[PDB]
Amino acid sequence: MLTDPIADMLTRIRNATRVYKESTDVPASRFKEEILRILAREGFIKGYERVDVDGKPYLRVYLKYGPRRQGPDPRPEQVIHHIRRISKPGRRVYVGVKEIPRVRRGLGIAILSTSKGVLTDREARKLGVGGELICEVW
Amino acid sequence: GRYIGPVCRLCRREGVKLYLKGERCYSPKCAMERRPYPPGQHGQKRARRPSDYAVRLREKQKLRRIYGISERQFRNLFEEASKKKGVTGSVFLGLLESRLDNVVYRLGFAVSRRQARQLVRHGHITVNGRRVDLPSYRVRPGDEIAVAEKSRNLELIRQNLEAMKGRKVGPWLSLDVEGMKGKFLRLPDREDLALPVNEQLVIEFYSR
Amino acid sequence: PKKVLTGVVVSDKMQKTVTVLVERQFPHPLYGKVIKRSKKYLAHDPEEKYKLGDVVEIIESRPISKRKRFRVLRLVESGRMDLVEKYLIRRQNYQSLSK
Amino acid sequence: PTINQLVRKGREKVRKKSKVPALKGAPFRRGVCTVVRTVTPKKPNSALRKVAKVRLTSGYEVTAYIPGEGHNLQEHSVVLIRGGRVKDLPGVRYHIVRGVYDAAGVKDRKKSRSKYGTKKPKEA
Amino acid sequence: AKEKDTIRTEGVVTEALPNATFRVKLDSGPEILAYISGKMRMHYIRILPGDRVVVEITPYDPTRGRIVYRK
Amino acid sequence: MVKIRLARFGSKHNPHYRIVVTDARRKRDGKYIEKIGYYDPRKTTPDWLKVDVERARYWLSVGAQPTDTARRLLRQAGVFRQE
RNA sequence: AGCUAGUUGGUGGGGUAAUGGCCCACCAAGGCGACGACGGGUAGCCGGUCUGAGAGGAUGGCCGGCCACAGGGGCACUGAGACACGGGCCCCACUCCUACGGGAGGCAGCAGUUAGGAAUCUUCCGCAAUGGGCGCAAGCCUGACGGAGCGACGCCGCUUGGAGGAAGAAGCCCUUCGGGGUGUAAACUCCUGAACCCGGGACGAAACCCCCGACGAGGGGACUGACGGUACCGGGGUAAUAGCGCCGGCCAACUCCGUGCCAGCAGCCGCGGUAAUACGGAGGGCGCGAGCGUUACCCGGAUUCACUGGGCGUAAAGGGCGUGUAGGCGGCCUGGGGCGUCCCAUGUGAAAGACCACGGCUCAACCGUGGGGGAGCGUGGGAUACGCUCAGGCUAGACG
Ligand SMILES: [Mg+2]
Ligand SMILES: [Mg+2]
Ligand SMILES: [Mg+2]
Ligand SMILES: [Mg+2]
Ligand SMILES: [Mg+2]
Ligand SMILES: [Mg+2]
Ligand SMILES: [Mg+2]
Ligand SMILES: [Mg+2]
Ligand SMILES: [Mg+2]
Ligand SMILES: [Mg+2]
Ligand SMILES: [Mg+2]
Ligand SMILES: [Mg+2]
Ligand SMILES: [Mg+2]
Ligand SMILES: [Mg+2]
Ligand SMILES: [Mg+2]
Ligand SMILES: [Mg+2]
Ligand SMILES: [Mg+2]
Ligand SMILES: [Mg+2]
Ligand SMILES: [Mg+2]
Ligand SMILES: [Mg+2]
Ligand SMILES: [Mg+2]
Ligand SMILES: [Mg+2]
Ligand SMILES: [Mg+2]
Ligand SMILES: [Mg+2]
Ligand SMILES: [Mg+2]
Ligand SMILES: [Mg+2]
Ligand SMILES: [Mg+2]
Ligand SMILES: [Mg+2]
Ligand SMILES: [Mg+2]
Ligand SMILES: [Mg+2]
Ligand SMILES: [Mg+2]
Ligand SMILES: [Mg+2]
Ligand SMILES: [Mg+2]
Ligand SMILES: [Mg+2]
Ligand SMILES: [Mg+2]
Ligand SMILES: [Mg+2]
Ligand SMILES: [Mg+2]
Ligand SMILES: [Mg+2]
Ligand SMILES: [Mg+2]
Ligand SMILES: [Mg+2]
Ligand SMILES: [Mg+2]
Ligand SMILES: [Mg+2]
Ligand SMILES: [Mg+2]
Ligand SMILES: [Mg+2]
Ligand SMILES: [Mg+2]
Ligand SMILES: [Mg+2]
Ligand SMILES: [Mg+2]
Ligand SMILES: [Mg+2]
Ligand SMILES: [Mg+2]
Ligand SMILES: [Mg+2]
Ligand SMILES: [Mg+2]
Ligand SMILES: [Mg+2]
Ligand SMILES: [Mg+2]
Ligand SMILES: [Mg+2]
Ligand SMILES: [Mg+2]
Ligand SMILES: [Mg+2]
Ligand SMILES: [Mg+2]
Ligand SMILES: [Mg+2]
Ligand SMILES: [Mg+2]
Ligand SMILES: [Mg+2]
Ligand SMILES: [Mg+2]
Ligand SMILES: [Mg+2]
Ligand SMILES: [Mg+2]
Ligand SMILES: [Mg+2]
Ligand SMILES: [Mg+2]
Ligand SMILES: [Mg+2]
Ligand SMILES: [Mg+2]
Ligand SMILES: [Mg+2]
Ligand SMILES: [Mg+2]
Ligand SMILES: [Mg+2]
Ligand SMILES: [Mg+2]
Ligand SMILES: [Mg+2]
Ligand SMILES: [Mg+2]
Ligand SMILES: [Mg+2]
Ligand SMILES: [Mg+2]
Ligand SMILES: [Mg+2]
Ligand SMILES: [Mg+2]
Ligand SMILES: [Mg+2]
Ligand SMILES: [Mg+2]
Ligand SMILES: [Zn+2]
Repeated sequence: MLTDPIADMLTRIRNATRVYKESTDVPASRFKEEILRILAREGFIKGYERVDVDGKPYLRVYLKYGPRRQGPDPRPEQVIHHIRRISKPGRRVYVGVKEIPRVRRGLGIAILSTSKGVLTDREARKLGVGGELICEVW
Repeated sequence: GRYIGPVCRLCRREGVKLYLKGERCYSPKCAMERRPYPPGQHGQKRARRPSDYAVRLREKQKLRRIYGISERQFRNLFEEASKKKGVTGSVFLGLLESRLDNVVYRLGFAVSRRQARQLVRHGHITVNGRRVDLPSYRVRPGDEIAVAEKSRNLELIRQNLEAMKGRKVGPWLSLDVEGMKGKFLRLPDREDLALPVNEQLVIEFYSR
Repeated sequence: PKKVLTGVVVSDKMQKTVTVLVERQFPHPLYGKVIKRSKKYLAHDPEEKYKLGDVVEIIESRPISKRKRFRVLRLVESGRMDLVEKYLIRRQNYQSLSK
Repeated sequence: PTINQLVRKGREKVRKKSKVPALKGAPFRRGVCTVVRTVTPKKPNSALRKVAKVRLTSGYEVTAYIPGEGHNLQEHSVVLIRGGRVKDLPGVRYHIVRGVYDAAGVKDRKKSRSKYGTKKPKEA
Repeated sequence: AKEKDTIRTEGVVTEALPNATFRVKLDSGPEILAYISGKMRMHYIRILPGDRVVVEITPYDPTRGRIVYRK
Repeated sequence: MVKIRLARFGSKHNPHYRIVVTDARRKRDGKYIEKIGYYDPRKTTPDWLKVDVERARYWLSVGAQPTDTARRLLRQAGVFRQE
């Protein structure tokens, strides 16, 4: 059994983005989906769409990368330089509104699960709610 | 008790002209003239490249010695600026500039820093109609620093203000010469002070 | 407010009394993982109404005896011995790990 | 280690042992000499190091080093221990105070006089 | 200051103890521990266990001595 | 007996009293029930006595007793005036 | 690693202000423990304090709040209240009186003594102020308190002079013997005037009391100093304590002589075995200054017990393997509940401290006023993504 499907999803993408894969597939889940919405909304991925692979529903996640660079190692600068799961099973992380962090001095994001929905660190801070600090992304 | 002794021997150790002698730091006798090397046996010897700690240590000493203050007052004065809101650098300077004895010299009352220190110490300075004899008195903006009417007839006082006729005073300052008055208009800014010191070095000296 | 807790009966062997086990969820004060702590309460059953395994509510009460300050309020869930099974076996494991 | 583990067993603070059992944790401790000796050093150095077995008020018999060029500490003379170890002498974990009950300061000491317990001379 | 209570009494080596150590038996009285002087060791100079040697003794401990004269 | 008195919060040669409600059985510098004013005997500030009379009048209605000095300052603030 | 006999529970009784195995009887056979029972060690606890970027580590002196003890142990009486420091009864050890029969004691109250100890004060003034006991009051008691004394113990303010003054005295130190250094530093010119002398000389004080009014409101009137002739103001007035550590690097400051693995320095790495910037002195220099160095101890550096924020192929570290118990962890869909979680309200978070502001001692330390914060816990209300839960549905995991 897969333990932490979100962490697997983030790691699917973390592995996907380092070999510069066009797309990778992750098992479909409404929470996973509500996560990818923030990512496509925030411009970290090109986007996503549902897909059935051998009859099983997935999420085609299309990654994005910067410009091809100059001499040795012309491999483009990453768009998602960092992704880290935070509120893991067996060590759960919850923040209040005041306990919301400032990722990368504001240049990053922090995806929050709140009773009002899945939100970015800015989104919940202007909403004035807290919850499960799921992950840093930047 | 502050430092008492040879003054123009520390004009050379810092490498920059320090006018704590008052006069004779301007006439060709300062010992900064034709003698800019540090004192002692090994002054004229070639000096090695100072360490990073050496650079900040001297910058603090170059500033502390200018005002004539012991390190104990000097250090605690600095710690105040860090707690107070604003840039720690220029905040500290205005605090030194707000010392009563410094204001006496700044207003051109005294020849030197040490002279202003003794002028205040012997109670000759009036602040808003009240005599004050503490050189470490913090002058507020608007305070009236005047000369005691008892001492307005002292020939040393009329001596200095005779050379003050026509001399300009600090932008944050203003004095009445015939009445021997003077007012602390504002805390001086960084650009108000012509001090040959880099504040950031001294601040970095205290991060350790 | 008199404090009120919900637990399970784990001992019926006494007279006019029943032992009640109450779980508590709370995050760790440094490691922040949610941790499960339990506490046994001696509850008063004046009519021997409640039986082993019944899920009951308890209330802060005027002391009955040494080690008795809670009265049984009402039945929440009737007779779930799966919770009893967990309690007894943890007690029974202690028969090893002695010598 | 796992968070579950750290919950179950947790860290163990590191207990620091006192390098100076001058008991009661006292800054100093007075005692009487038992011997006054000269001990040879460890490998890198060679000299005759004046030390003294001392019987202390705490109830300890430990070695104490005698600083300075020359001393008057005798078999039964009373002294006060400072602490601090002589690097090149094994087992000598404490120093000796010059300027104390039966221990006099170094004569004609002119550079470091706070150390070695000597007064201030006069210049005519 | 270099106190001048040192002596230059003579003796005979007895034992060949480890690390430049001997049991030099003074002609005057008893034997001491008698480690070798540094000048001698820098100049090497092997000392057999039956040599006549000169000993430097500080009165602060007559139990110890220093072999100054090589043979 | 609940009593209304002064507690010395000043420094040496600079007294400063906190007019206070406390039980007489407590230390004069002990914990009190309610701070109901301050007194400066040296008169070194223009405002050297504040009372909040309508709060002081409450504690009297339940049985608090002032000291002869405490009664002096309350009357000075017109706690007792009834016109 | 197992503990428990009033031990756990019951009925009834005794008791107390009052619940209660608090005690008694009788009945039942229980209660606790790996979520750390029992046993051993240590320890008053907090408000806070110290440190630290912080999470945290440490501590609990003074001050404030609670607990406990009053030479040790036990006991009760009186009382609203004690099982009572300066009340009582008894056992024990001790000091003292003793007519040997028997008695009196209790500073962990203020000072003071002795012991130990590295070490910690005056056998002070005073009831003027605030507070407390009694009293109609007058007033009485108060080693609570307010002051003074001693101690650089801490903090803080202040002095040992300012200006003029030689391309530069004497002395010391170094030298390429030309000179360089101590250095405007001394002398000395001129000005000021710490101490000290003289007079004036406080606030802290206003009530209780008296009188008018009805012993009220209100008004009016009178006494009242320890500190102390102190603080402060006015006047006179003399150039008038500087010490301590360091100078091989970390770490800022260098030369000469002495000494030759010696004498010694040393926090660490290390110097010295004939030129030593490391040892000892001198000159010079660096650092602080009525202080300056050392040891002990705490924190930091230490990310070196790693929640923030470490690791286990070879550096310290995968259990020799399996099964499996407890525990921890949990795939996709839907729904109820809302325990965790989040939000708002509210009560609370004493004062002091800490933080911002203003103000009072000529500044400061200190002190006053006002402001704001704060986790946590109580309560009421709301949200349901996630975690939990109950119900159903699935087939990607697991099994067949
Ligand atoms: Mg601030
Ligand atoms: Mg600042
Ligand atoms: Mg201006
Ligand atoms: Mg820091
Ligand atoms: Mg039963
Ligand atoms: Mg009962
Ligand atoms: Mg068992
Ligand atoms: Mg262990
Ligand atoms: Mg009290
Ligand atoms: Mg009135
Ligand atoms: Mg019985
Ligand atoms: Mg009963
Ligand atoms: Mg439990
Ligand atoms: Mg349990
Ligand atoms: Mg104890
Ligand atoms: Mg840290
Ligand atoms: Mg801090
Ligand atoms: Mg403690
Ligand atoms: Mg503690
Ligand atoms: Mg005390
Ligand atoms: Mg007792
Ligand atoms: Mg007793
Ligand atoms: Mg009574
Ligand atoms: Mg008692
Ligand atoms: Mg008693
Ligand atoms: Mg009593
Ligand atoms: Mg007593
Ligand atoms: Mg007797
Ligand atoms: Mg003694
Ligand atoms: Mg005292
Ligand atoms: Mg008296
Ligand atoms: Mg009184
Ligand atoms: Mg009197
Ligand atoms: Mg009184
Ligand atoms: Mg009365
Ligand atoms: Mg009396
Ligand atoms: Mg006192
Ligand atoms: Mg001069
Ligand atoms: Mg003259
Ligand atoms: Mg004169
Ligand atoms: Mg005077
Ligand atoms: Mg008065
Ligand atoms: Mg008055
Ligand atoms: Mg009448
Ligand atoms: Mg009146
Ligand atoms: Mg008087
Ligand atoms: Mg002079
Ligand atoms: Mg340093
Ligand atoms: Mg250096
Ligand atoms: Mg020698
Ligand atoms: Mg040294
Ligand atoms: Mg050598
Ligand atoms: Mg030589
Ligand atoms: Mg030499
Ligand atoms: Mg040297
Ligand atoms: Mg050195
Ligand atoms: Mg030296
Ligand atoms: Mg010198
Ligand atoms: Mg000072
Ligand atoms: Mg000190
Ligand atoms: Mg630091
Ligand atoms: Mg440490
Ligand atoms: Mg740490
Ligand atoms: Mg370690
Ligand atoms: Mg970790
Ligand atoms: Mg490691
Ligand atoms: Mg290994
Ligand atoms: Mg293996
Ligand atoms: Mg799940
Ligand atoms: Mg579960
Ligand atoms: Mg809820
Ligand atoms: Mg709140
Ligand atoms: Mg507060
Ligand atoms: Mg002020
Ligand atoms: Mg609530
Ligand atoms: Mg709902
Ligand atoms: Mg739901
Ligand atoms: Mg199901
Ligand atoms: Mg099927
Ligand atoms: Zn000059």
